[PDB]
Amino acid sequence: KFPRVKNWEVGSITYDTLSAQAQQDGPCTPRRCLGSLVFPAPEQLLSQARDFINQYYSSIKRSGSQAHEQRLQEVEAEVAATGTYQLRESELVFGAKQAWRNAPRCVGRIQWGKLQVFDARDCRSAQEMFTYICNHIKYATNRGNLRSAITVFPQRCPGRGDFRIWNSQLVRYAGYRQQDGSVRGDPANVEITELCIQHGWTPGNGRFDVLPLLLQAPDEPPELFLLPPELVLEVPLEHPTLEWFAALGLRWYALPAVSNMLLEIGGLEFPAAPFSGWYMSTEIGTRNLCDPHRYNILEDVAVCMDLDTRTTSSLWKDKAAVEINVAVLHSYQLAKVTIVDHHAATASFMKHLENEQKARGGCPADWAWIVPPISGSLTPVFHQEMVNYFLSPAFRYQPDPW
Amino acid sequence: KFPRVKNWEVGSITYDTLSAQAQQDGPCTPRRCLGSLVFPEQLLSQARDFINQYYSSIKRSGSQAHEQRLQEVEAEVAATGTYQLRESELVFGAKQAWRNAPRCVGRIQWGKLQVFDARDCRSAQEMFTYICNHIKYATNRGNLRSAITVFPQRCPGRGDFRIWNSQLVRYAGYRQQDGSVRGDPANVEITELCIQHGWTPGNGRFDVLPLLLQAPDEPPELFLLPPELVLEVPLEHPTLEWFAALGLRWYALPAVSNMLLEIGGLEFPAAPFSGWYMSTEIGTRNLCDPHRYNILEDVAVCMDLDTRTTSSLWKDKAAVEINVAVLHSYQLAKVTIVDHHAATASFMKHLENEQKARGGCPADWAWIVPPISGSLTPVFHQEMVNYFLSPAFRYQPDPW
Ligand code: HEM
Ligand code: HEM
Ligand SMILES: Cc1cc(N)nc(COc2cc(CCN3CC(F)C3)cc(F)c2F)c1
Ligand SMILES: Cc1cc(N)nc(COc2cc(CCN3CC(F)C3)cc(F)c2F)c1
Ligand SMILES: C[C@H](O)[C@H](O)[C@H]1CNc2nc(N)[nH]c(=O)c2N1
Ligand SMILES: C[C@H](O)[C@H](O)[C@H]1CNc2nc(N)[nH]c(=O)c2N1
Ligand SMILES: [Ca+2]
Ligand SMILES: [Cl-]
Ligand SMILES: [Cl-]
Ligand SMILES: [Gd]
Ligand SMILES: [Gd]
Ligand SMILES: [Zn+2]
Repeated sequence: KFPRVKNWEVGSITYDTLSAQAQQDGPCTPRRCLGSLVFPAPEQLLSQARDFINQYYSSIKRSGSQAHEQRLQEVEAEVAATGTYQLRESELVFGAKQAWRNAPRCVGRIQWGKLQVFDARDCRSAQEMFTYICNHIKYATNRGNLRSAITVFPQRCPGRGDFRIWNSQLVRYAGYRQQDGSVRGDPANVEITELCIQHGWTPGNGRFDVLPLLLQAPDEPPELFLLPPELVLEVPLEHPTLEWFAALGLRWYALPAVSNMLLEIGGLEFPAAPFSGWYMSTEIGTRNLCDPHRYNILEDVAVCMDLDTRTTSSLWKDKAAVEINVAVLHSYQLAKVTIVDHHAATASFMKHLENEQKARGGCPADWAWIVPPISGSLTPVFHQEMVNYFLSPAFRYQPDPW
Repeated sequence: KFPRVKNWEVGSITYDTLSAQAQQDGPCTPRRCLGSLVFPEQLLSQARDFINQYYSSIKRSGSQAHEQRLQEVEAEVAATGTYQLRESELVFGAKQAWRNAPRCVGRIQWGKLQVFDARDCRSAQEMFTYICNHIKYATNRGNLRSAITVFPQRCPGRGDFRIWNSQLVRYAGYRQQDGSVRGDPANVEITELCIQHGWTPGNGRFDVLPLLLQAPDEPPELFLLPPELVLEVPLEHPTLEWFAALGLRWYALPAVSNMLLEIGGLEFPAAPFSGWYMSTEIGTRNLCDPHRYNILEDVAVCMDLDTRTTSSLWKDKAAVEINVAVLHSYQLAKVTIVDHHAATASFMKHLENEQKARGGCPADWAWIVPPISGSLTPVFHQEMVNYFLSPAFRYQPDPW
């Protein structure tokens, strides 16, 4: 039998048949589980390519057609003579959508079919590259009505270096390593901040300075491009009832755009392929503003709320953190920037799981990452047993280029 | 072979060298991770291994008292088919089985645990007497103390001592003719058993169930608990005066009565254990889970929150005040209670000690991180390795 999974809220029990098709292997063994750890050539090429082509031809219900036979023989031959192959434009669209769908740690996959694929595979420099990214940012932001998107730059090929985006996200706030060891700004970004300065960017001093982009064309040092201020939509944070909250001077950007993962499709690998959607409020509120190693505003909010911060059995931390999440959602709703709260996010996810069971008989999900970072057992995915495993196509972490 | 484990808030790295000695096999493979799932003569070799453990524990291994005990158990099994634990070994295996429990966040307490030897027990009324001493001793007027009572081990050819109740204190769950349930829905199966085995049903949301105790090769027997023995806490809020009127209450003693204990290849199908509650077990899981008392929307109504839009975070605002009411009510009543913040920071200190005592600590992240305010507690940011050491507590098939 396959793994029996159970919902503890309804009582229902499914079986994950899909997990059996897992090709690449993960970090657990029968002797110890490592599911909480953040970071765990022609014939392999041909078998990876073959499986993808079959997936494409399954999707459009043309399995076994003449075109399916022919595209396999086609791909077999280009690999035999070039050692590589090229994806058709429609295969590349299907692949990116499958990579999102396959991402165990994404709670937003109900959207996986509504994804706008920008082909940039004939990009030829860091300048053309920056251009493709401003077009992405412009399209996905859409003056606050967010639309998911991905720009696919050229594939890894033997002989040439990769395109790389050095920033982890397109929009990120500077993190200034202050002289006494602290940080003014986002501490997650002190490394990329240091690298930007060294490469010629003149920094500022705010807690919310937008970083410039370091873009790396093949075999070439990274280049510095500044984003146009009017392309970076930002939301000033205020509270529906706590009027002093606005004086804190808090801002966050509209667009979450992950720029440093690698997209892998039918064995081909795309080092640079920024994708974006919209935020879940708890990523801004709890994670980005309350993590102790992030902006870490939680105690200061609480004191202004006049909460007894001297004993945890008042649950001041939880009262303050709830209020920072109210402010985030209310400020996005105000500025008319798309955003979703962790209750709708996770209940749409439960709608994704049920479809995936019908569609594929399984859905790779990382429980520790799908459960939101506040109010876990309040949401429905808490009581949902989940099976984690690796499908291709896929987004993958990759080394920092430097 | 030595799993690197990181703390992301701090940036500290340690390696778990203890996972190499993992006795049994978990549910996971290189192909698929199943951590999230809730339920995932060679006797001589388990018993040999536990004894080296024990004598190493007390700084006198391979020595004189070691080899005596070895050829002791050997002859015991060769003459019987099982063997008998020394009292001190029983005490030590009791604490180890708690200390090895990967899902327990309270393991900072594993040193202080009162073991009650009841392996000289026969008859359900004898069971019932051992049990009420436990309850009395562990309640201790509200200053809770940790304890386990060990009933006679499994042995070949013979029946078994089973407590049919999942916990020693459990509220009744009456399936209604409208479909739903009055009381604790978790307990619909045990409550029907109590009626089927003689008990006269109450009809309240907090009717304490009787005890169905089973002695080898006889049916189980009803055993009602003296009401002065089951310390309960009426729930009220420090500032919301209506809250008291909701009539909520919970019990003082978390006491688990359905797990099996395993020591040196020996298995004890009855061995109940008890400590004190973490607040989020009461406030968030038992009162707020959709399939338990499910009180969130009622508390929210009373606070005049907006319940037709998820983004007002009414579920969160309600849950917090419910948890605040739990903490206030236990403190007011001088019953031991611990909040998830204090608990989780103590569990860090347990991880950090155990890193020096044994070089690691089996921990199940999904069950260590509390069900409210996850990322606000420091265990959220701690990578964890889950494996199975022995001795241990285990789940076991229901007796019927
Ligand atoms: C449209 C709305 C979307 C929402 C609400 C959403 C939500 C989320 C959240 C909350 C996470 C966990 C993030 C963290 O805490 O680090 C995540 C992870 C992830 N998302 Fe989504 N996402 C969306 C769109 C997308 C798109 C469009 C893609 C790719 C085309 C994508 C791919 C991924 C991947 C690969 C991860 C895993 C990264 C990691 O392990 O940190 N997501 N998503
Ligand atoms: C004294 C303070 C204690 C605290 C604060 C505490 C807290 C907790 C919590 C919150 C859990 C997770 C709830 C769950 O399992 O769903 C748990 C599980 C557990 N604890 Fe503790 N506990 C304490 C004492 C004990 C004692 C005295 C023992 C045994 C002698 C023990 C052994 C276990 C076991 C075996 C489990 C879960 C088994 C499983 O689900 O696989 N704990 N505890
Ligand atoms: C498209 C999209 C929409 C949305 N709402 N959120 C995301 C965040 O995804 C990622 C988020 C992070 C940040 C790392 N994490 C640890 C910290 F706590 C956040 C890395 C990464 F590699 C991701 F992919 C993406
Ligand atoms: C001694 C002690 C103290 C304390 N504070 N909590 C406990 C929890 O005991 C257990 C509780 C449960 C219940 C299952 N889960 C669903 C609900 F969410 C808890 C299972 C289990 F296997 C346990 F072991 C024990
Ligand atoms: C150590 C731990 O696994 C790590 O902090 C994880 C836990 N789960 C998470 N889940 C999400 N969605 N995002 C995260 O950053 C994390 N962090
Ligand atoms: C499906 C999932 O494994 C299940 O809800 C788990 C999650 N974490 C938990 N954590 C604790 N402490 N108790 C639980 O019952 C659970 N349940
Ligand atoms: Ca061609
Ligand atoms: Cl982010
Ligand atoms: Cl409980
Ligand atoms: Gd106000
Ligand atoms: Gd009122
Ligand atoms: Zn695992």
